[PDB]
Amino acid sequence: MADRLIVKGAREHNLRSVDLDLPRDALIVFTGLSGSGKSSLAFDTIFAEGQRRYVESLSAYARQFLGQMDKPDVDFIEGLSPAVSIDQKSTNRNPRSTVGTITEVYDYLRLLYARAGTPHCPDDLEPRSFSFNSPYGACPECSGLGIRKEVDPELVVPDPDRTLAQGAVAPWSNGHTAEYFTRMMAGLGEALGFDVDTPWRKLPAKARKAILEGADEQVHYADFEGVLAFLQRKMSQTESEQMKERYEGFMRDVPCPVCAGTRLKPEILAVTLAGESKGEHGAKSIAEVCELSIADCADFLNALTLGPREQAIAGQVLKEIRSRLGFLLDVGLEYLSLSRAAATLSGGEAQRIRLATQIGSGLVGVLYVLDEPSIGLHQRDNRRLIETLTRLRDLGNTLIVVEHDEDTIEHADWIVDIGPGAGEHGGRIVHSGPYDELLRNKDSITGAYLSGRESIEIPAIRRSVDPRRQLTVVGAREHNLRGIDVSFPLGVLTSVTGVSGSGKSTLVNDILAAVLANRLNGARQVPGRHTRVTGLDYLDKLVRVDQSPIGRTPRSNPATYTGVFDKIRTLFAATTEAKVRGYQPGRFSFNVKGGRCEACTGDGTIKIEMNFLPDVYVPCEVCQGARYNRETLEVHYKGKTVSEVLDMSIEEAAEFFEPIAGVHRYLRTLVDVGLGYVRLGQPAPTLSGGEAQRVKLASELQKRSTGRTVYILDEPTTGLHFDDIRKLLNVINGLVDKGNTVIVIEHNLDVIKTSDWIIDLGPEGGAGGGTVVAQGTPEDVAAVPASYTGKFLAEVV
Amino acid sequence: MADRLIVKGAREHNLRSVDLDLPRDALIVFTGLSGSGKSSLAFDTIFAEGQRRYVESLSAYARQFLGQMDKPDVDFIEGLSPAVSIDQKSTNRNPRSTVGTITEVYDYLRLLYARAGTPHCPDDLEPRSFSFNSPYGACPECSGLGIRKEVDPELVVPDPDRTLAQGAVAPWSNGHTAEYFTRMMAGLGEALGFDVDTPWRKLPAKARKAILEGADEQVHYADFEGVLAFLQRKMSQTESEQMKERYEGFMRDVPCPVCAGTRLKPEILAVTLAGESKGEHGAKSIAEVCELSIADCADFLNALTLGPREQAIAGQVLKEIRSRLGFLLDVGLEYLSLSRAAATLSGGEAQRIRLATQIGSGLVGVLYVLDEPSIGLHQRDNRRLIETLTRLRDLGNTLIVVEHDEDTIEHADWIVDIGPGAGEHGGRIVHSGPYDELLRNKDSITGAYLSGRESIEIPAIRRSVDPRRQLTVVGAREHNLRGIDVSFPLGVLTSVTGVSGSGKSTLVNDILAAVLANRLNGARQVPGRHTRVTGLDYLDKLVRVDQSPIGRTPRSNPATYTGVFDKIRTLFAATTEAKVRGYQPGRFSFNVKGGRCEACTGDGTIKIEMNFLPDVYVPCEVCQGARYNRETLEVHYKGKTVSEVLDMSIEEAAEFFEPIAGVHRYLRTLVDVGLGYVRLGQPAPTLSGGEAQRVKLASELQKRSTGRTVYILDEPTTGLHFDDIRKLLNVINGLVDKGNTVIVIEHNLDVIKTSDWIIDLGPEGGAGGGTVVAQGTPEDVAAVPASYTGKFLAEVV
DNA sequence: CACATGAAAAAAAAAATGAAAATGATTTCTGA
DNA sequence: TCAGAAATCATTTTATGCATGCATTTTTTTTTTCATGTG
Ligand SMILES: Nc1ncnc2c1ncn2[C@@H]1O[C@H](COP(=O)(O)OP(=O)(O)O)[C@@H](O)[C@H]1O
Ligand SMILES: Nc1ncnc2c1ncn2[C@@H]1O[C@H](COP(=O)(O)OP(=O)(O)O)[C@@H](O)[C@H]1O
Ligand SMILES: [Zn+2]
Ligand SMILES: [Zn+2]
Ligand SMILES: [Zn+2]
Ligand SMILES: [Zn+2]
Repeated sequence: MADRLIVKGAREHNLRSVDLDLPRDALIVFTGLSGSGKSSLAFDTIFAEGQRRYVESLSAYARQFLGQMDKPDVDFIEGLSPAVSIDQKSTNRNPRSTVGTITEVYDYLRLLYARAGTPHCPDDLEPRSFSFNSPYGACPECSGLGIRKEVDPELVVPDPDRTLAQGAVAPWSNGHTAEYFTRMMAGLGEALGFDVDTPWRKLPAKARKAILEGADEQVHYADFEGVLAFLQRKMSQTESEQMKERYEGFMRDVPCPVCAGTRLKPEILAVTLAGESKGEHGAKSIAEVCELSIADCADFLNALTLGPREQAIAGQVLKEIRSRLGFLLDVGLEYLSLSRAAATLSGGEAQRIRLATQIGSGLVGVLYVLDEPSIGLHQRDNRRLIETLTRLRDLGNTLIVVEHDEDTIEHADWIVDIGPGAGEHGGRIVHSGPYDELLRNKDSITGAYLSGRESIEIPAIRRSVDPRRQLTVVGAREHNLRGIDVSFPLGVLTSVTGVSGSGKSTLVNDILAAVLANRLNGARQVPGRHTRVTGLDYLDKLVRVDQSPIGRTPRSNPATYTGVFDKIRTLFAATTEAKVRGYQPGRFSFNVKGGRCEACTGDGTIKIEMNFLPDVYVPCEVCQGARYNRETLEVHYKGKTVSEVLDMSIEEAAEFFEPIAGVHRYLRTLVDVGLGYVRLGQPAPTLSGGEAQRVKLASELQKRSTGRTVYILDEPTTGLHFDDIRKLLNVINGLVDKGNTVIVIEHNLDVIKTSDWIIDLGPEGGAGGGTVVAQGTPEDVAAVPASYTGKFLAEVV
Repeated sequence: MADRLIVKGAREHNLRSVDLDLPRDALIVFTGLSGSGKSSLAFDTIFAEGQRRYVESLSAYARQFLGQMDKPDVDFIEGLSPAVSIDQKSTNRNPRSTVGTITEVYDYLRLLYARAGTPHCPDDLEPRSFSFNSPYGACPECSGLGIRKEVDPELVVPDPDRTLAQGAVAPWSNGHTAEYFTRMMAGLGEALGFDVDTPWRKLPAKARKAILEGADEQVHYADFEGVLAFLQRKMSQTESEQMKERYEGFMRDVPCPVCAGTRLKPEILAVTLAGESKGEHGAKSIAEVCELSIADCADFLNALTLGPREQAIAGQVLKEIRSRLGFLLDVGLEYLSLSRAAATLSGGEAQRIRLATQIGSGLVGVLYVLDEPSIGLHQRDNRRLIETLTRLRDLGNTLIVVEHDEDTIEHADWIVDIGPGAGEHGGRIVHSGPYDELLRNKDSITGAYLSGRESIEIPAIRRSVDPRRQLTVVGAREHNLRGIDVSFPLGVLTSVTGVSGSGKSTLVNDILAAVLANRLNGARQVPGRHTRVTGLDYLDKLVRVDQSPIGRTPRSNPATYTGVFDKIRTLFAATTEAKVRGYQPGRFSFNVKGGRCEACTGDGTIKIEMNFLPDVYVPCEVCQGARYNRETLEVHYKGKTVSEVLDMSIEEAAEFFEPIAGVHRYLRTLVDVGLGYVRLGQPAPTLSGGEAQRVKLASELQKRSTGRTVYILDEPTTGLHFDDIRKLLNVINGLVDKGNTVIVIEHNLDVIKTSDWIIDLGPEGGAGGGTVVAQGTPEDVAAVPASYTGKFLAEVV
């Protein structure tokens, strides 16, 4: 039999013909610098091949999915299994989905109800009758979805004073169909008996109601039967995602009036299945059980007393649900509720849910690849996560974990360290062993950090906090928060930590950040349930930095986004050759017709279509991917063309441009963040989320913040090596020293150990928390016995 | 670790709470009668569950997947693995697909040709450069397809002597758009210079060419691109296949003029890629290699000479390709080319190709379930199959094979026998052991056959061959055949045998079948390549029986197809209650408005739609699925209703209707074929190929043959137990006794030893075949030592 | 040799079916 | 005097919608004949 996984000729991305041998059915941990190719090897070439060699064998669909899937550049790979990837980018927005269905616990719940449900109104019951995704179970009106769509009145009609013929409403003034919309509302004017030019404000209330409801009958070759009607047929006739989001933006959601939002047929509620007993006490229904927390659900299902004969059938189902819920608890999601919609889950929660359902499914002989699983997970639960991972490995499953947590190491049977360098000089394997020679290795950065040879030190002096200038939020009651008031210091670095589910995301993202956005930047976000936010006068604008791409088009790259490519172009025009040939600074851009080529249109890669194949990309025969015409390229600034300057890495860019302080400051900041490897020409869509947030904060560090703005950060250590964490801390401290305020949500022990202010939320996640357990400097927060974060901080300071 | 597979609560179809325990990483063989539940237990509830469990974790889809797969009715399944099914329905139809691409051998062959592709007389070479599925390799002309579609101007026009005014060309008469067609072709006649009313033959040849090729004139102000161009754009603009193969049916495929079939660019093809060697002499390019047989290509690859530097890099590539081709040979596809299109492959060939690809991939932990694999495989290769099969068992996988071949058993680690009967009274488990208890099991039919307790008995007397009246094909030289002449005796059962790929199917299904059909039934099929067929006048018609379903609509039924339902309805109308109520026979049809439920329109179920969900069917609420209104159902002929009669099984109905010989004959024939389990009202599309085959046989048994018809059958033993084979043999004997001739292409030695004439084809398949090695009684061929069939016949006759 | 039943087709009948949004480039005036 | 925020104009990409349909095509259903026994 085969007990070793052997790869040879992995030439993909920055890897240089990397070959490796791994022990099958063992815990393997990948380590390396961000962008060193660790994720390229673990996900893009190993997982892709393991998945492709399986799905290509599937007879159904007559064709492999994802446009012939993809083919990693491997020479010879053997010892694989079917490959399953668990990463945050697997989240989805399917309305019918819930954590009950995703982890399949809902199906066993339905089986238990079918075999063990009593009507109890003062036998014809099947599991399909409890499924809200089945005609036998759904709410008749809500179609099994516990929501209903109601159009936002003020959003669709922001200006009621303009004439109706203008049609300033978005559906009436968008695209070539705006004139057609004018056609049908002009026809409806005579069809219903109202003026086609009267503004909404000047229109009678009944006229606007009749516009809302619409009319009938064929009027003039076309039909119009209401605003709700044509919008509904519009998302039933979608072609563009932009129209999707534009029209769903004002699509308000209300609980189903008949099913009370429980997305179930009213008869199939406790009216049919009140047979459940005990728990906290009394009976329960399927909707009520789904609405419980996971811990509460498991506790209730443990103590139910449904009767002996009924138990003879229900015992195995109860044991199965018990094991699934035990898995979910072990992963650390006791605050979640089985009825929670899939759309309301963060990336870390989605990853943890996926891992829990995988360990519950019982699949054996499967190769798992996992992104950083501890993201969004507090340290106090990390150990319990590891015991889960090994448990999965105990089912005969090979594990590959791309994790930089120290505790996950010293536990993996095998460690592979890549990245004797960051980018072009980091695509080599530097270690492959049982963690022992890692601490002995010399050129292994991860080994240096783990051994204690190199470490992030606690700064001696913490920035002083001034109580006079603080940003205080009072009356925060959204979700789990218990009506508390919290004071964020201004001008310093403050971090808010706590167990998952405590309420840091609610307290920061959809309460404080929304208020700051719509009161400083003039946004329109819903500010959640809060009473007051005081201290805003000290600031001028808020910026929140996330993983969203800096640009959705190939026309955007870090050079343009940072606002440095414009200076490069002006320098190129300033070159004597460009001056004598009369070249404007704009021409040197790949977005204006002056400098591009007529085939690429500046894109570089043209499209090619086949009869039965998805489109493929191939460089233009003129530019050879240079995105510029020959006349543009023949201009030399310091002996180099525009293309070479464009495609060079950030490091050699900083080595370049030395006499020009302007661009050099930006390039130096980018290097300081840790983006030296990225080429200036790298398309924005290709950049990862971590690199996106890093370049965002880099560009923000430079433009004279003058100590007035505030910055909001989600977990910024996601997918970051220790050295990357050190760089990001340096940049954050540099930003704070300008006088601004930086608030970050993070579980990393180092970042919160080097912060100025610390806010610890909640004794536990979910209903057990939502308060503030300790706040102050890291030193005195480590002295609070009630804080788990303080407990972990005690031994690090 | 887990080393067992456990299933509790299997309930698909006739399976009743099946509990199963199997050893993992072993060879497990499922046995039972046809339709006894083996297919449900293997494919519908084990493979389906495993594949669904794997793909549900995949993030490629938006959880829609391949139409949500299905949810098998199983209480619990433990120890599963990602399941891959090697089934007959894996017929890939993609024109890009070829046997090279299916088995990935083409990939490594491209890799080798890149690593060692010396430019010959006339380094800038990449693996993708050789692929016809990429623009770097496919030619501009045919886009790497090898063919281009056209049509001759004769087959598309059925009535050349008839005017083109009202649609002389076949597509012109379809739909009300015939007036449109007349309008543009009359506009074309206005300026081009032909007449609307002039028929095809009277039309000037210039007009004939110009209407097909188009003209540069504005006709109905719109330029005309041509008949062929117009139809091509019609097919490219339509996605409904069922209505469009009626137009692409009459196209003819012509090789690409520049590609000359080989679907690569000429520069990459052979101009600079002819740097191989050969055991015989000379060098060959990739097209020649892909054109070779598998054995020729393999043993040529054993003889490559390139130089030490090239060997140092190509050693592993050669090793992998050699191993893959060795697997392919061992499965038994020696005759097969490496460039054969996936469309032309038969079911067995594709199944064995998938098996070879699976063993070549080296995936570990996969749960492979395999339908009957030995179909299309001669017995002499069968042993070599098992050794290949065990190889996968020794790759760390688990094998489940539904089988009845004696040699495949006695090698399986585990054998499970299910379904003592094929009906509702059959689905169960009767044995689960290592072939030892099976031969000792008294109630197991499979064990009874294996132990020799009862078996197919050799006929005492073979029906005499009449030399005067034989159907002789002379000049049959298609494919590997060499102009041989074959004599089929008339009025006796003959079986064509031989090694796989001997040319039997091209002889019978291609040469003889097409000639017989176009000379007796009036079809227009291409008769293959031969010189003459004589002895034809002794026949009157040809009846070919295959697995194609008897109608694709739910209105179809076994009773309706066989015609028994008309007599049933007339009998129901003949009842006193129907007479006094004035009910016509049609009142008992679920296809007219008289008696069917109008809500159902007779189908007995309704379709319910919700957003984000696929189609669901639920029984009609007033019909209760009975498909008829209450008054029609009020008739109580012999105490039973029409729907009640439809629910009765064929055997139960045969017990019923006994006094009515007109229907009792049909029911008795159906029972004797072995269809006693299929209920009368079973919808036609829900019957698999076996039921269609056997029902067609039953119907043709009672067609008043008068001894002048000829039946040709492909392998009928496909998925048949020994007892089912015996029943089919009895039916075939009855059919022959009427004076008809039955020709069967069968590798199953049972029907060979029961046959009355045997024709053995080819010493070895492929280029070594095309000859006649023996013909006559089974004793006569068994006497010949050069016949592989005779060698196995020696021990049975 | 009438004849009733059982078959052979044929026609018939009907059920599908076919210009806004949204990052970059440009200019200004604005501050240090 | 010179380097930047901020507003503005381009691209470039925008979703341009309607209403049929009267013929075929494919099954079943119904009928008329039509040998072939049959007593
Ligand atoms: N979109 C939502 N829908 C329903 N409940 C939510 C939602 N967001 C948060 N909650 C609840 O509010 C509580 C606070 O959780 P949250 O603040 O998201 O945790 P964290 O701060 O670790 O992200 C949780 O117990 C959760 O159950
Ligand atoms: N479409 C085709 N293209 C090329 N060669 C073919 C094709 N069809 C058949 N052949 C050749 O003719 C032979 C036909 O053998 P076949 O009748 O399939 O034997 P069997 O029925 O036992 O498989 C094959 O060996 C193959 O080499
Ligand atoms: Zn509802
Ligand atoms: Zn170009
Ligand atoms: Zn070609
Ligand atoms: Zn009905």
